[PDB]
Formats: sequence, C-alpha cells, structure tokens
Amino acid sequence: PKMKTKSGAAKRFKKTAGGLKHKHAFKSHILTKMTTKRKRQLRGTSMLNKSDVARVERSLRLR
Amino acid sequence: TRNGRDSESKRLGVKLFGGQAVKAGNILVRLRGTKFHAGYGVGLGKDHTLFAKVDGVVKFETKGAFGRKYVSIVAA
Amino acid sequence: RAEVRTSELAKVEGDVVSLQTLKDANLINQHVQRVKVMLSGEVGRAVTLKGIAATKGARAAIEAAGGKFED
Amino acid sequence: RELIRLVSSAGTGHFYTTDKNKRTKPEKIEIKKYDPVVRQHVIYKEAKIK
RNA sequence: GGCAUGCUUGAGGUUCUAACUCUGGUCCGUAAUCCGGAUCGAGGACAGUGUAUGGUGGGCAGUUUGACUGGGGCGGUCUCCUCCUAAAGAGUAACGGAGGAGUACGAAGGUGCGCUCAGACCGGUCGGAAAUCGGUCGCAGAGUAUAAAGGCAAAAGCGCGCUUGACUGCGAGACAGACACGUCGAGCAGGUACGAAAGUAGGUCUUAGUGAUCCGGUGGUUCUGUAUGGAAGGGCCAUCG
RNA sequence: AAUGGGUCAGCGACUUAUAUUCAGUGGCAAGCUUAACCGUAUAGGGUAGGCGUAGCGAAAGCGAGUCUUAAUAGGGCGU
Ligand SMILES: [Mg+2]
Ligand SMILES: [Mg+2]
Ligand SMILES: [Mg+2]
Ligand SMILES: [Mg+2]
Ligand SMILES: [Mg+2]
Ligand SMILES: [Mg+2]
Ligand SMILES: [Mg+2]
Ligand SMILES: [Mg+2]
Ligand SMILES: [Mg+2]
Ligand SMILES: [Mg+2]
Ligand SMILES: [Mg+2]
Repeated sequence: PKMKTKSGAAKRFKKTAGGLKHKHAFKSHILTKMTTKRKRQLRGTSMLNKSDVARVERSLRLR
Repeated sequence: TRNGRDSESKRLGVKLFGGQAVKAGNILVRLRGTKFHAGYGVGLGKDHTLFAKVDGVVKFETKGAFGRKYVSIVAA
Repeated sequence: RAEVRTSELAKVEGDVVSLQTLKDANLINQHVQRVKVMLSGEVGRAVTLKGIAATKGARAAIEAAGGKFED
Repeated sequence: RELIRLVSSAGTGHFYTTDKNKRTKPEKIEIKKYDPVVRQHVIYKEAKIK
C-alpha cells in the first residue's frame, strides 16, 4: 500500500466504533497546585470533537 | 510610564430575564458580589453566582428593608 | 483470537464443530487458536462444540436447542 | 513554601501532598485525614518528597 | 610490634646487547649507490608506528542570530488581574489614558457561642496636636493578608472553645467558548468535625499568584511479561524536575 | 503619464500510475470478492487474503452489554 499513516497519531488516538478516543491533557508534573474537582474531571477518556474529526482523519490515513 | 495591558473581559451579566422557564441547575446571574440576592428558591454559589434549584418562572422582585434585589423563582 | 456468532454454527458440515472444521469452511482465518461463541441469533441445527468455549448466553442456547457442549 | 508528602499510618502507600513554610515552623504535623484503602480516617506524618 | 628471606607485583634509578633505528663507513648485485644484501660503527629498550583516551586548535567546515514599528535603525513592548475609552445586554482597536501580580496561611481554614466602627467633643497624674480611662454625639465617612472595582447586620468586619469537610468515588443541568483549556453545582454513596437539635462544612468577601507534549526520577499495582518458570522492560494510578 | 504586446502563419500550459474517501449509476446479497499463478490464453480454475454480520476496556478478560467504582449507585460508550 502506498499510503503510510503517521505514527504519532496512531498512538494518541485509538479508534472505536463510536468515534476516536483520546486521553485528556495537562495532567503531569505539576499537580500540587490543582484542585481535586479538576483532577478527577481529567482522568477519563473522552471522544473527539466534530471540528477535529476531518483534521485527524487526514493525518491518520482514513481519506 | 508606558501603559497598554488590559484584561480579557470575563463575560458577566444577567441571563434568564423576567418571564423565562428554568430547569433544575441553570445559571441565573453571573454576579461580581451581590447586585442580586438569593430569593425564594435559588442558590448563591461560591463566587456569589445565583443558580436555580427548582423549576418555574423568574421574578426579580424588590423586597423588605435595605431595598435589596431578590431573585425568586415562582412555580407558575 | 477470533469469535463465531451462534447463527454461523449451521454453516459447517458434519455437525462436529472442531477447531479445524471452522478452518475447513472460510468462517475463520488461518493461524487462529482460541475461539469463542457468542449469542447472535438462532443456531439452526444440532451440532457438538468441542475445543471452543462459548459465553454464558450461547451455552444456554446450544444445550437447550438440541445440541451438546463437550471437549 | 517547600512541598512535602504525608505518608499514611497503616501499611498502604497512599499519601497526600501539600506545602509547608519550613522557615517559621520547624517541626512536623499529625493531621487526621481520610484513607481510601482502609475506608476510614487515620493520622498522617511525613516530609522529604525525594 | 616487625624482623629473616623467598613466593610475587607495582613504581623510581643505573648498566648491558640481541629487537628496532642510522638522510654513517666500504664490499657486492652493477657499467647506477635509487633499492637491496653482507660487514664494521653509533644510538638502544628510548625513538618511532598502530589502537583507546585527555588538552590545545577560526588552521578548516557546516550553520544560527525573532516580531510589532504612522519607512526601520535606536529605544519601548511580548503572559495574567481591575478601571476608563465601550455607544444603559455580551463583545470590541490604537506605540490610547491610569495602576497591580510570578504570593502568603496548619490558622489568616471549619464550626458553635458571643460583640460592634471611624471621628468629634468634655473631664482626667509625668504624654499631650495626639497613647491608656470615663462620658455623651455617632447613624460605617472604619475594617477586608495582598492593586483597583463590585460588595458586606443571618454583618463576608472582631474575640473565644473545640477541631481537620485545605475529605475519597461521583455528578443531573447549565454558563462560556475555533480547538486545547476554563467556571458554577444541586443531589447520591462512603467515612467525619462542631451544635441540645434543626443544620453547616468538597478551603480563604469575589476576581491576578502561572507553562502543553516528549523524555527521565520516586511510591502503589499479576495487567502483560517473545519455548516454559521467574525476572528485566513496559502498562495503569499517585506524584516530582 | 502603471505592466505587457511590430503584425501574420505554425507549435505553446491541470497529465499518468498506485493506494483511499464521498456521490452518480449497475451486479449479486448475511453475505460480496479474489491477487499472483495455471489455461486450447479477454472464457475457465485459483477464496490464500480483505471488508462485513457486535461491542466495551490501557490490558488480561467478559460479552448485548461492558468499563470506572467498596457499590449490582450514578455516568461514558454500544445494540
Ligand atoms: Mg499520571
Ligand atoms: Mg479465509
Ligand atoms: Mg632533508
Ligand atoms: Mg566560518
Ligand atoms: Mg520587522
Ligand atoms: Mg457594555
Ligand atoms: Mg449598546
Ligand atoms: Mg476574613
Ligand atoms: Mg452570627
Ligand atoms: Mg518467558
Ligand atoms: Mg513594450
């Protein structure tokens, strides 16, 4: 196949049958500042936004 | 000496005017220290933010001594 | 890993659903060892699963609808 | 405001993390807080995060 | 304690010749003195040469040196907070006018119980325009850890007693918003602190006090662990530069 | 009072190949289709392999559900 994907976006974005999962950000290396209401609302695994679907689905070769 | 440096305009104001219909936990007023007081069925959160607790219609009535502004929600 | 729907158990011959029997038909790839069976409809006939391990709902269908689950 | 750890009393490796001005108050603290492993309150004491 | 001398070996000193060296002598190949070979002479385990490593090295090479800018150079400015410009909803520019932050606090947090300001004035020993005391008048002109704005008698201001809710798993619904980030939160389940009990408590009157990812560092965790049984290395959780 | 061109006649600028996505029109249909290579060779054989018919989870794993959690409580994703 003459269509190579990008290796970074294949590690940042797992794919399920309900969109693209991704881990949240900002949670590393300075954590004694933040509030517990803010920490546990960044622990989950969200799904990608509609403005960002057609950008990533060209980086991942899905077009 | 030189002076630019403004800030980024926190978007305050009053939402949900005098005849609306509200849900359980909507935001009524994004206050900056109690222009409006906690009326009958509203909340008054951490930074003095009025929010609902029950359903109905917003009132905006002036009550009592000190002439203070009470935002109550009426089951009507 | 692979898995077989309960509806596709009628798609083999001989009524002995071995591990090589599913490779005899094209219902499974080569180089596949561990296989499950999950509930995805009616079975169709009377078979004998062996070598493969079904779920909770599939085993309650095959043992009820005239089959047998041995090893 | 140097930052410190608060290792639990019981055998769990659960800890809290806060800061403490080492300049004015030299000695430790024995604050009784919750523990998510034994599911009850115990007392903590530690410093020296490294 | 140390001697007796070996077993060895490191490091320093002297001497010897047999390695290597001679851009020394005269024979031979040769009709040549390049190159060899033979033989005396000198130096001699040094010099020199491989390979591993320090130092010096514009001798030489590949390259880097931001933007806004009433031309660009000089100077000033790059992020966050409050007011004005801003036209009585939000938003909104200028090298437009004015100011602040890159933190404190184990009580300056929670709770129950109490209590009122500044200032003026009269009297009162060393103070005197002023200190502490008593009195009337007050009607927040004081105070708020920290700038200004908006607030504060259920005082959000002041004192006392006990304490750790500066809790863990969550979170319907909304506000904002290109995105990444943000802000408020009823209620439910755990286990708590005060109060006789209703009840209050998921930090501080609110809004500034901060920096992604990648790498590494430390605590918990069979979730995997390249024939097998373990380990190393990962993964997830918590947390550092 | 910015650029270009003295006129004529010839030539002179969105292509191809391999992968993939969306629409138009067709074949068979819980199934559709073969690549090399064989072949009396545009037929025919070749179903290896691919995409589907089921997901959730970092993973083991469990499955019309599963993950987080002390919870079988809520909530995310799915039919
Ligand atoms: Mg982490
Ligand atoms: Mg196959
Ligand atoms: Mg010379
Ligand atoms: Mg140079
Ligand atoms: Mg420039
Ligand atoms: Mg306005
Ligand atoms: Mg207007
Ligand atoms: Mg205070
Ligand atoms: Mg009181
Ligand atoms: Mg092994
Ligand atoms: Mg011309």
